[PDB]
Amino acid sequence: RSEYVAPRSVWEARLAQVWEQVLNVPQVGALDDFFALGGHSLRAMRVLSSMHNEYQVDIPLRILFEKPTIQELAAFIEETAKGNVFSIEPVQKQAYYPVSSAQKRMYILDQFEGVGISYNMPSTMLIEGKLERTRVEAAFQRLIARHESLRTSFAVVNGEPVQNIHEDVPFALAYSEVTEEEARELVSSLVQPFDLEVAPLIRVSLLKIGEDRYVLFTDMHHSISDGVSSGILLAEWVQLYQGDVLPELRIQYKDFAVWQQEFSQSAAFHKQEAYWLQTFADDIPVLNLPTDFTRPSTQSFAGDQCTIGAGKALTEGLHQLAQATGTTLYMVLLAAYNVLLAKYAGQEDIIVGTPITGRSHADLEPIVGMFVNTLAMRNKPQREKTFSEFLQEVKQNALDAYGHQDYPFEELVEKLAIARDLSRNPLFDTVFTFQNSTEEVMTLPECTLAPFMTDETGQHAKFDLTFSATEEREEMTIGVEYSTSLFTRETMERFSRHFLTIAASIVQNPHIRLGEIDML
Ligand code: NA
Repeated sequence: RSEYVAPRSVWEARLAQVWEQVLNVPQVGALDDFFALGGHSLRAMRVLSSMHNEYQVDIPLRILFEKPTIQELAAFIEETAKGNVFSIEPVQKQAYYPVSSAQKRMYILDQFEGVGISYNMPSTMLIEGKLERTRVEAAFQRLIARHESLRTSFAVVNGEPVQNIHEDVPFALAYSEVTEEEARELVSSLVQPFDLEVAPLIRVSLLKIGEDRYVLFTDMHHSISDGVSSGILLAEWVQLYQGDVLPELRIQYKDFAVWQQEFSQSAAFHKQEAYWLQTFADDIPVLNLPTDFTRPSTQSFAGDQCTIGAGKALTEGLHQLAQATGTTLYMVLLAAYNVLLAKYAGQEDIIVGTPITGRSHADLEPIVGMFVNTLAMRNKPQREKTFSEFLQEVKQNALDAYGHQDYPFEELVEKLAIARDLSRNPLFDTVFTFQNSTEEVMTLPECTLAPFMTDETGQHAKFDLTFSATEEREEMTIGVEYSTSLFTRETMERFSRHFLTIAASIVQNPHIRLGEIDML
């Protein structure tokens, strides 16, 4: 046995799963060698067959011999377009391009459902320093030229929303001089709907609030961006303002969108789908959290947030527990979150929404566009299970989920029919996320950048609650954004403390049985 390294990519996960089945060996990791694990020619051919059947990827036998470890063979698949239906390559020029599944839903909701400013992505930044307004504008103009998503409009062609990519588009920086307090009210009123027929779907206001003090207001439509894209846009704006040259983009959003449409007709897509249909084939559980107030008959989006630090000692213990069990910190926390919900809800079958970046290939990482996907993660925190074995179930289901991530959540919801309810969300009523901090000031040559308004969107709650773990450098912090119509601050602060008690207990003794975990 090689040292265990847990799968780090979608292809490492997919391959490892296949090797485990074919070889009948558990816990195959990135450094494991097929032939060291006991495979020979017969079972190598079975691995090739299995990857063809499950993923429509044709791996020559010669390559398995040449690249006998999970990490090498995964790298080969990532770098190979031939006989790989998952490969995203530059597409032939066309008058219009299909929208992605996520774009299609946003378009339809925006146009037929009347979704106001719900798909806006506003941000504000306090800039203290010299700052040249014309250079601000010029950097955005370059960004718009660079990123096709910022030159994309939408039209309906043959009954489908489609992407209309524009050569060049008009853009001007909106400049104003206001009081700081006036800026605070403006920043809210400046959030306004976008006409989806008109590129660019980004707008910028620069507000001079003093001498060397500015607020930069930026907004864009979620159909052409996401959280990761906003980070890219910010970083590249700062670089472009300094006059830096940015690296060329091999692949664009329309390439991904065309691929997704082609992929939808493949045997591989049917297998991606089949996993999810099987997973939710039986009785789909509805989370029964105790609420302080009666659940409204229509969904309420009013939200609030609370945050608490886990402490250095516990954060370190959780890291070591992940290390010790062959899991990620993400998995340990998700596992702990499932037991938290199980105890509050008095249930042993629970679905938690887990957002993923959707950027499962190197080429997708630098693209500005809508990639974020959600996986409905189902687990069964039964009282008799040890946390250790439950955590392994969470790991296994996570890896399986990541291996079948190329099925749009939009398709799953429609394909499963409905057990819907307007007072709650499809498949899951809570979301779990885990992040690694991010800088309060990244700075410019003559300026300093920082937040202006209280940041993020914690006042709006799409789900009953969203549980967020953030590794802040000196500790992991636990954030809960919750529906004001359902929970008091007191209840949610206690909910958070109970998570930390569960976390402490499982670090103390990972083999404790779920029912024996004294949460209080
Ligand atoms: Na697996």
